[PDB]
Amino acid sequence: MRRYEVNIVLNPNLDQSQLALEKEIIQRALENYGARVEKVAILGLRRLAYPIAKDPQGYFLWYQVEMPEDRVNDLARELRIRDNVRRVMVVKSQEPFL
Repeated sequence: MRRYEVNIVLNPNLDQSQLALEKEIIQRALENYGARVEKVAILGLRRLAYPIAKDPQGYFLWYQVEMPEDRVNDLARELRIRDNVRRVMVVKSQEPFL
């Protein structure tokens, strides 16, 4: 088990209903890949470093989790498979929230 920060960017054109579905799917994936979710943050809309899928903006989600390092890649791949997921970036926690 290692602590990571999971950064997810979603299609900025989703309605709160579709948004919720994606979050629920993300939650299931985290649990399925052995992650313990310690903190979740809904950051919202931000302008991307560069447009993805013709969209200059993205809806940001953040999670601090503890999970097996041998499952992180698989998790990221699982999340990226979603058509509405624009980007997935997992980084090792450097300054974890208590």
